[PDB]
Amino acid sequence: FVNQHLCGSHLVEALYLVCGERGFFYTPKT
Amino acid sequence: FVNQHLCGSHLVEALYLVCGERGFFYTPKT
Amino acid sequence: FVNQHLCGSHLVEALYLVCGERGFFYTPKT
Amino acid sequence: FVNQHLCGSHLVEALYLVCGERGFFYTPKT
Amino acid sequence: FVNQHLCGSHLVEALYLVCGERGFFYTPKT
Amino acid sequence: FVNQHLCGSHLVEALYLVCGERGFFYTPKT
Amino acid sequence: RGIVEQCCTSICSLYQLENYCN
Amino acid sequence: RGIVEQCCTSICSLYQLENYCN
Amino acid sequence: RGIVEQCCTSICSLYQLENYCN
Amino acid sequence: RGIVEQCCTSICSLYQLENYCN
Amino acid sequence: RGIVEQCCTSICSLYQLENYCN
Amino acid sequence: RGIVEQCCTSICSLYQLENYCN
Ligand SMILES: [Cl-]
Ligand code: NA
Ligand code: NA
Ligand code: NA
Ligand code: NI
Ligand code: NI
Ligand code: NI
Ligand code: NI
Ligand code: NI
Ligand code: NI
Ligand code: NI
Ligand code: NI
Repeated sequence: FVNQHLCGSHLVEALYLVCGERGFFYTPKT
Repeated sequence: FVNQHLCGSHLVEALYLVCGERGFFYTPKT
Repeated sequence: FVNQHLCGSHLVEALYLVCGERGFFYTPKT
Repeated sequence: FVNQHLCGSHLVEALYLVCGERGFFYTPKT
Repeated sequence: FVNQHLCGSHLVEALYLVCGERGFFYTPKT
Repeated sequence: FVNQHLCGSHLVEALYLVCGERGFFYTPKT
Repeated sequence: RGIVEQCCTSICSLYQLENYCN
Repeated sequence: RGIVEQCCTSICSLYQLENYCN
Repeated sequence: RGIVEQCCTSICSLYQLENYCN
Repeated sequence: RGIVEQCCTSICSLYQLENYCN
Repeated sequence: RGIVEQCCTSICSLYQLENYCN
Repeated sequence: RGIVEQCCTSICSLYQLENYCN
């Protein structure tokens, strides 16, 4: 929203907020 | 995201990501 | 831990640690 | 409170707790 | 800060910053 | 749960979740 | 009426948040 | 009945969480 | 009566927190 | 080629980040 | 000369951190 | 020889992490 590095717990926090009621998958080794 | 209730420290974290490099301004109804 | 109520962003943070490298899958009852 | 580096989301979390009902501004490029 | 209600993971995060290098001790009323 | 570096606020968040009602001590210089 | 009245007591989306940005 | 029904409205432990992992 | 009784159910300031530090 | 070697190793935006939602 | 090149690039305390509050 | 020079400087697991609980 402007560039940042999203790693660890900060990445899944951003995923939660952004996708909302829809849901999301998380796979670190792909 | 569809919607949701955002209060306290969850509100300022949402603002940090959404605003970014622009910056935000937090003023509660003291 | 004995137990406790986990809702919102506290649920996805708990999943990130508990699952790890395996990964998780978050789907709320839209 | 003792020295640490406060960057990203950890900086705005600290700002929220410390200023309280008063409020604060956040500008990263100043 | 004036005041506010601090429960759960928001309480231990507040203690981490406020105590620092001194350290804290968390014991709930089991 | 798989390896990670737990530092700062992320360490005490993990401590809270894991020990639960029991409680824990935090001393950074030991 | 403000940021706490509209997002905490009520509900707000991604485009309602952008208004409080600098 | 799901993850929000069982952990948010109700209460779940460490071994109930592992079920939602990949 | 403790840390949860005084800060969670009730309200505490910055100088009430420092008491639970080592 | 997933989410880590894009948003953590490199940089990603909001529209590059929505692709992982259901 | 703001908040980043003080508390993130360098180090800042509680009393050095209150100056940014309203 | 404590918690920092194990889980932060080095790496620690869940069973290595429970030892600090009461
Ligand atoms: Cl970090
Ligand atoms: Na742009
Ligand atoms: Na000093
Ligand atoms: Na193993
Ligand atoms: Ni961090
Ligand atoms: Ni919360
Ligand atoms: Ni409601
Ligand atoms: Ni209940
Ligand atoms: Ni109250
Ligand atoms: Ni880089
Ligand atoms: Ni340094
Ligand atoms: Ni390493």
